[PDB]
Amino acid sequence: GSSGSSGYPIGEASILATFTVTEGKKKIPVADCRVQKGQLERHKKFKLIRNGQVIWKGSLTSLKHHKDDISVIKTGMDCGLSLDEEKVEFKPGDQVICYEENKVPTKTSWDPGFSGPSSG
Repeated sequence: GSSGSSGYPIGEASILATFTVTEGKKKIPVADCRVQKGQLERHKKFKLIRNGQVIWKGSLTSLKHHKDDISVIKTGMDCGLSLDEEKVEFKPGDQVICYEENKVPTKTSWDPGFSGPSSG
């Protein structure tokens, strides 16, 4: 039916590499993506975009920032997420949009602002 609820993307993450992991015996697939913009919150929903099409849609099952049970992933931070639907597969050419499903904001504020001088 309807693809994507009324809302907005919290942060976009691209998959640089993809691999699998072992836990006890099973083999859980993992996807390494580097937050290019925004952050990833271990709660919201996610989806894997490959070639522009979505393959998996929903919330992750687990998230880790390399030996560190974190919840939020800032920018420039590498983290690996795994989907419950092992069926789904990733690749170094997909996208991970972490949006919120509930409603849509109104956005009532417009004002630019930048800063980044040079030193040394």
